[PDB]
Amino acid sequence: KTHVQLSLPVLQVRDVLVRGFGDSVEEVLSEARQHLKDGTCGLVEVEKGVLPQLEQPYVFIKRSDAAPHGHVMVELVAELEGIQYGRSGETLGVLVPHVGEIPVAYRKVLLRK
Repeated sequence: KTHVQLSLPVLQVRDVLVRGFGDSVEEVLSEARQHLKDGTCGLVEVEKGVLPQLEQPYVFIKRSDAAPHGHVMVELVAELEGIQYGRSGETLGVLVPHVGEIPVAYRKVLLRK
């Protein structure tokens, strides 16, 4: 399938134990996609002071369309030193590995895979 329905656990930034997916734009996009497939991916909602608490490169989920079965269509965009790899709509949040942190909420998304 080109798209996969996922429910992403929303994590508080200060709970997150692994604050990024790796060390290159290509690696973080690769790792984020693997974790999304394996159900081991969390979402941190971006506010003032969140991103500097996470590791670059960042992986964002961004709205790709204006929401089948409640699931917002999203795609992945990475960022490193203020340059983004991809082009898409509004940020729903930043992806991080999920290693058992307790979520505050779930974000239903339809991921272009």
